[PDB]
Amino acid sequence: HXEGXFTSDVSSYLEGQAAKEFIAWLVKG
Amino acid sequence: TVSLWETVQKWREYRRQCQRSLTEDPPPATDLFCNRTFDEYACWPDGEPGSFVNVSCPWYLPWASSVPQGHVYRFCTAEGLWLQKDNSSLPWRDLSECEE
Repeated sequence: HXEGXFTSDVSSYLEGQAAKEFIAWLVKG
Repeated sequence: TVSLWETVQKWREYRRQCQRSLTEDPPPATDLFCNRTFDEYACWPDGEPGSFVNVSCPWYLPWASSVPQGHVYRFCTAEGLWLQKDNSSLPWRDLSECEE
């Protein structure tokens, strides 16, 4: 039951990261 | 769980709305105001000379609902130029209230 310790957490983290890297790309220039 | 595609669509809409506003809003009272601009991240209005300018966290951020009170800051110099970061022409900005 440990949060962040399951494959579903890793897959959700990877998808969230796609959007966050887009944000970081916009912030840079 | 907010996806890249959802975020791109919101960003495009934020940009579209910003660009309409930049086009539509009446000109500043003097050329000493810093120019409104969309910097790829946030939509900035004209700035009074010698003043800080703030706008809300851009609403397309995946974590926007977690920063509903935050603002991002620029500084408009007395000459009508946005303050720049040293050894560059990038604008100074404080985005810390809108981080995840």
